[PDB]
Amino acid sequence: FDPAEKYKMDHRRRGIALIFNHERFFWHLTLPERRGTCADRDNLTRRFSDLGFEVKCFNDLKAEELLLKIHEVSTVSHADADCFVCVFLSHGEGNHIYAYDAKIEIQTLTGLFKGDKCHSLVGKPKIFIIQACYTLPAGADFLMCYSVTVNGSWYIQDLCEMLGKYGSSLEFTELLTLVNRKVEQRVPCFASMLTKKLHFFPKS
Amino acid sequence: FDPAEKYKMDHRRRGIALIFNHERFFWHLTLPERRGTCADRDNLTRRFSDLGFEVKCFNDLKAEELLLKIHEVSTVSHADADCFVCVFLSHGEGNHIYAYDAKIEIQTLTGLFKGDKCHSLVGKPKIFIIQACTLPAGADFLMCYSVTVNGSWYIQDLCEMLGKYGSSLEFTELLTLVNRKVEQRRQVPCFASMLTKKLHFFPKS
Repeated sequence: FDPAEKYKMDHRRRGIALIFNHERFFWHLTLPERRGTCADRDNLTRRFSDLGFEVKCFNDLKAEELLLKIHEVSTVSHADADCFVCVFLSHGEGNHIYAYDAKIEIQTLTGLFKGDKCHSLVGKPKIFIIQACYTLPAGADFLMCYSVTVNGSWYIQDLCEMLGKYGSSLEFTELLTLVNRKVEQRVPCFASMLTKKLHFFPKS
Repeated sequence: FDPAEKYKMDHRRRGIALIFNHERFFWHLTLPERRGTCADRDNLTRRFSDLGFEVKCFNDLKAEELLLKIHEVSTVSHADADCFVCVFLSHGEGNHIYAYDAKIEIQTLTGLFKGDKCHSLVGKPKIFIIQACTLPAGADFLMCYSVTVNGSWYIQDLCEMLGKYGSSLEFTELLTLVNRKVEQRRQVPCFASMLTKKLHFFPKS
């Protein structure tokens, strides 16, 4: 029973990094524009591509479209993939994220990737990064990263900076730990249901 | 800016490990007895002593006594201590823990150790382990959630890991093993970290 066991990260593909980016909102929600979220979006796009991810961004989806998209991604095959990354950059009321027109419960989004529902991701890391102005990991191998101006937000800037230097070498949670320190110096948080060490060594 | 930076762990003392152990409850709460929580309590007592902690156990405190105790511990000096550990073994409705007679919000308990309120713990790890049938209060907080007569799976497996690897491994990687151990049983626990540095318990001088 090896205390230095790492997740298997030598599949054909790294996997998908889903980015839902929300800048403006339906007028009757009365939510302020999120200035520099697009900078965050692009920054995350660079960093994650560099780590081998197929990055798919969507901007300002309405609830229906977002659920369609995420449900779709939950149902393609991840059998030849290492892991899955999903990012939300929007407003958040409670355990909800905002789409363009309405709230969605985070649990209903994350639950799409639990084992009973997404077989090809079983025993692989499922990483959610949630940057929102609450929800425990959906199950085994889930990692939730919470953040708790025109050039981006502190959390995404510092996460991306760390991904840039250390992403290819460090264990991912120790890298988040650095992000905690970085941000604090200028507090964010991760919650882990991971079962092994996670690294993003460059692929063959 | 060193990515391998560890917390300073060479103070005079390791620190206190507070254990609030709850087995029976006031009748009108209608909460079932927690069988084998005493086993858990004793198991945690061994492991934490072995790691250099001054362990103080309290059994079935009523809300007033619990608050008094924890507020007291939050107000002694930790200046010559490495860190602080506090364990709750009780029932939990929401972000509440149960004392003997009532609920208490976990935030009001953790909040006592935030920097603005407990100066001698600033920049030191504050670890809460909650085993109950809330996000970290601030920097350097680590929350461990478990989410029969010989103990619970979570405490057994956490204690077994503390015993083998506690003196050696980085504490979060140790918790990760506990996630794997508990998962193997034929539930999935969790930790949430606001730690800023690597945490080790290496035997003290």
